[PDB]
Amino acid sequence: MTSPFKLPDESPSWTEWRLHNDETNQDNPLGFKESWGFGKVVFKRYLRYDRTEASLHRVLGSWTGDSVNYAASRFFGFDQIGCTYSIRFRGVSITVSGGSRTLQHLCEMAIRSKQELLQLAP
Amino acid sequence: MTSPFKLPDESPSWTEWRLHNDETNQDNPLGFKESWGFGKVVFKRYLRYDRTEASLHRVLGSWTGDSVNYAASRFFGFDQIGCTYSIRFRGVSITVSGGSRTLQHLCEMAIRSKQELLQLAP
RNA sequence: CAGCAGCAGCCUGCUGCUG
RNA sequence: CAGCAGCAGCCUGCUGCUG
Repeated sequence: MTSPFKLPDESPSWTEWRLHNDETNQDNPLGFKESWGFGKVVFKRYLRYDRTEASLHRVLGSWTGDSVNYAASRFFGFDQIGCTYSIRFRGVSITVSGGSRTLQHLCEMAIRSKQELLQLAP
Repeated sequence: MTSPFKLPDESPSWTEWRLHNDETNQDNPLGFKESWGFGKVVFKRYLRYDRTEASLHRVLGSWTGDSVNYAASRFFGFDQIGCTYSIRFRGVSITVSGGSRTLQHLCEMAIRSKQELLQLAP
């Protein structure tokens, strides 16, 4: 399957996660999780994120309106399907959802959501 | 029950809705729906919204971090409960969710979400 | 707009288990 | 971090019905 994502997954092993836990706290995780769902099919990423401007830039590059539309168009036809973006960081989940006919507006709200969550003050 | 909302519901009757439908389109609804959930209990509003600055100001006043905390604190105790804000406008739904311990950050993201959705270009 | 039903997903909270 | 299970809600899409 063609993913909407432009960067590889970065999930930590169980050992790396434990080590990070011993060293640090829910407000300073290794990163964030995000996902894109098109009908039944869901694509997921855990991406490292350290709250710098460099890191923000890098992770905002993990998908675009174009990469999402290319991935999503595989699943399209005459009938509308449900499409959903989710992101979770520091205890808060944001989900942006609606039909395929609205996908451009779902991307616009998804990217704005992602940016505001990742920049939310301590 | 004490609501998190500071303005009354504005749901249209079935007849008003039909009349509006005959006169206008999903991109020009009478307004938007939003809701706040605390554990099992959900509070809901349909609010008129006409995409002016005056109207934006008015509807952004429908809840505050304080009104949400007063309402939500009724349901609190030692264990965390789930808390959720949702808003739907013009085919797109945004939901912001997490545990009561995070409620201040849920409000901050909820209000930012609401503002961006209600201002999204045609 | 609202309520009801069938189907299909998704997210949140709680509890327990595994790695 | 990941997978599994019990419970409780929520949102999206499709289909049908009512007002």
